Amino acid sequence: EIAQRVLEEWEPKTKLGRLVKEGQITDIHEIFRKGYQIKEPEIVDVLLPEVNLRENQEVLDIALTVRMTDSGRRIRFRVLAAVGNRDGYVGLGIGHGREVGIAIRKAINYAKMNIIEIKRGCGSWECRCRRPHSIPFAVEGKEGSVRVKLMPGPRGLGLVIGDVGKKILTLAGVQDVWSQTLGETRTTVNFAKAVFNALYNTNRVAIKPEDIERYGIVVGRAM
RNA sequence: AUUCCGGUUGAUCCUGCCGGAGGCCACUGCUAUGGGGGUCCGACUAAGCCAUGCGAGUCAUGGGGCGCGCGCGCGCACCGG
Ligand SMILES: [Zn+2]
Repeated sequence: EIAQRVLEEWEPKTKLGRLVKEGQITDIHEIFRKGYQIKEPEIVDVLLPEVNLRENQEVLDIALTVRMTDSGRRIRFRVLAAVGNRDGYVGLGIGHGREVGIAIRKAINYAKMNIIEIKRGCGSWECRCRRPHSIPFAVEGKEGSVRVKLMPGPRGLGLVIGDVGKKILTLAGVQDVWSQTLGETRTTVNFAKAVFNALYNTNRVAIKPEDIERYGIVVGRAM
């Protein structure tokens, strides 16, 4: 139903969209580690239909801003939103507008266009299971003055981190994690971006084939 | 739970302090059915002052006497340990 609807009620404008429509690309993982550019949210609407449910479209922050003139004040609205599948895919976006609906739509579209793969595992001294319920090793991220460090934890220990990190990690599919932070966390944008970059940095660590089995590393979706 | 949130601008990012949110101890406001267990109750200021009653005796198998009942048995003080 939705598959054919979204696939035949849309005409692409890029070669990636053309490939995805004609059917040379079928799985979400074939678009990432080649240096492609993504300019169409329909690509992700097709290769990942889970990012269209309202259960997976958390809005993270709304802010009001001002521009002064010789007449008066012109108001603007900034919206920070996140989208994701709960099995290894997450994206973050910002949108500016004069009304909240415009802002939210633009933010969700930018979030769709900015999506990343992450790795998952156990990693902890205290669980040593091979189930991908957490991250496999400790990682660091930064944006602005905010410095985030994520550490793996055991099962049943749920997301010891602020609310924005809770939401982003829940949408990425992580269930248990410890955290340490520095800087001004009361900036939602930079806190969220630092968590996002910490998650992205799971792919910048060099591993050996043994570690994969030792930690139950999963790239993207599982089973 | 190896956690955060509010506050300096016409709007923003920092630094930096104040506050909120948790636990334990003492005093106190309002209110109060039951049982069990425990190493709780004039310590913080005056180690300031005290009426009254009690908190250290015991030995007759160490000694002499005195009283009470049929040499013997009970009771009292003293010497002595
Ligand atoms: Zn585990």
